[PDB]
Amino acid sequence: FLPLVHNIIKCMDKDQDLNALKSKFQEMRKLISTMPGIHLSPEQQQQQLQSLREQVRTKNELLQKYKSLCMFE
Amino acid sequence: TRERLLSALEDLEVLSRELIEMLAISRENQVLELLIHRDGEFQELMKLALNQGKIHHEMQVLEKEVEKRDSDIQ
Amino acid sequence: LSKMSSLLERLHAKFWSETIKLVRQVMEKQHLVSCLETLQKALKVTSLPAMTDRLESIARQNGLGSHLSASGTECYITSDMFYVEVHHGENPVSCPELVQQLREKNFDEFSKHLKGLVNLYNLPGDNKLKTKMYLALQSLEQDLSKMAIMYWKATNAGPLDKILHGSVGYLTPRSGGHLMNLKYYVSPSDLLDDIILHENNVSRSLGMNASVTIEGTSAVYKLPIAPLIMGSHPVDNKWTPSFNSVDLPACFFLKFPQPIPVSRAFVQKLQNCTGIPLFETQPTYAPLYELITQFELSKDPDPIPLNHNMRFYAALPGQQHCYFLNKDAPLPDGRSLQGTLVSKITFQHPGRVPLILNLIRHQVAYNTLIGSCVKRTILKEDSPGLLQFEVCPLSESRFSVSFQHPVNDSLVCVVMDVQDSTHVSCKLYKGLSDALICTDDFIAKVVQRCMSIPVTMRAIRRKAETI
Repeated sequence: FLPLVHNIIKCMDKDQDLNALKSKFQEMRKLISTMPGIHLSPEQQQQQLQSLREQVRTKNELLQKYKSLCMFE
Repeated sequence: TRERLLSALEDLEVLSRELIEMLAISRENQVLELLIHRDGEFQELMKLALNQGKIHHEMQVLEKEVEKRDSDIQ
Repeated sequence: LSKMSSLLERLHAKFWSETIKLVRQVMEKQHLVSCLETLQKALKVTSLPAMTDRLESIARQNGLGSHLSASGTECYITSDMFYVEVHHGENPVSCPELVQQLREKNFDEFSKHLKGLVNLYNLPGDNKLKTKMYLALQSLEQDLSKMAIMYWKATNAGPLDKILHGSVGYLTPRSGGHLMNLKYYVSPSDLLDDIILHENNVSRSLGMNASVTIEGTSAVYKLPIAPLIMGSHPVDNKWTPSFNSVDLPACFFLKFPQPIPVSRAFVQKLQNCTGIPLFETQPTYAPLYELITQFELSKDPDPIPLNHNMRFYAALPGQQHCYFLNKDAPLPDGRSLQGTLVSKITFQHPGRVPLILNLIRHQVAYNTLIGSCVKRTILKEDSPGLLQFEVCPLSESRFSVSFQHPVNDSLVCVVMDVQDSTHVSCKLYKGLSDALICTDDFIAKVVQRCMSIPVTMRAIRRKAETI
């Protein structure tokens, strides 16, 4: 957003709407970049990363508990 | 960065609005130091937005992994 | 805290292309616009035009006549300086100091040595006498090499001897704002850091300098525009008489980074040797005892006052010392060693300088001996140690240290003096019923090792503890 303000001040010194238009372009690209973010909190993301890792690990754990035991005599 | 981008958007926009007339009435730096303060601020945000983007899309893969795993369990 | 008002004001002002339209209409229908741009120059990203505007911003503070010639070449136009970067002459040298400072982000010291040439051309002449004094400066500057060459011709010794106990000092070259300085003292307490080797790639700040430049005075002295040495002695230098010369209103000045608490006798020593008086006006002469303490308490300065209150303390690793310098002793004249602080030294011709320096070299070692007692180390209410040392003055650059005997309760009165640049004789007076403590060759050795006093007052105590 800083080069937009620099373009504004250089344009007004040498002699705006287009700079505001690309500022709105930055706003809509930030809106695209909203669905990655605080939808689920980043701290909560840190906690549920361990939840997903524990899910993977307990799924694997039940898999080798099913496979490992010799149910045959 | 959701409420953060809009806060960075509205602060930088009205401060850029502020700098228009103070240049016009001359023909200060206290309002200028907040500009660069929010400039290096908000440069963290789209980097953190893509940090959220890479993290969000990484989780898309991981839940696609465990969906097959659970289906393989299923 | 101005952001909350900035957030509040713009939110109300929200309730924006007319602002751009009003600004263009106000524009369509001096210093302060340059002021906001210069305050924006630190905010500008580096490029070819931006550093050009940065140097022009610098030249606004320096006051130089701003001329741009290209995107890479700029010419500095003023009264007595003309050089290009990527008067009465071209650029003397495109020195690597100028080139490397502009190549990197040393734009601040770009302004400093621009003003050093202003300091080199701050003469009040009509710009003809300016060069002449500068020529008399240069003739002096041409001479300044010769003594360094002469003493190198005299002996091929180390730079320390050229600094400590030789003619002139160390010929630090002048370069733009840099002037030719001369190096004269260091104690080995100062010299050893953390043991620094004495190679010629020496820092320009490691110690204290005798910087020489000219300064235009109301007083007029006959200074040689031509060199003063055309005939030279085999190991000495020989000075031809002045005149070419003309009555140039200046004198050659010797400058130091610090004021030297110098003796009264040193003042008449310098008044007699040059002929030009050291004092144009008389200050109130105070004793040298309180001059060295503030001289030797501020070299590692602190905002907190220490306030030793004439008792000094030495938090030493091996012993504990308490000091009484005894300003204003019952001397038979009734007066102690009075003195002043000096950094200006006047001399008309290059023959005056090397003898003045020996007097300074005689003078400075006395400051470092005396101020070795003077310390920031504050060890407090310690019943062990805290020996009663009473220093007492004896003569100019002389004193004695009478103190409680450790072995007996008698006195040892250690008569001490400075006799040369760093030469120090040592004398022992003692109680009449007393034993061997030291030889004064050992005392001279430790002084010629470090020339300090609490070390010696330890080492004497160490040598007394042995015997």
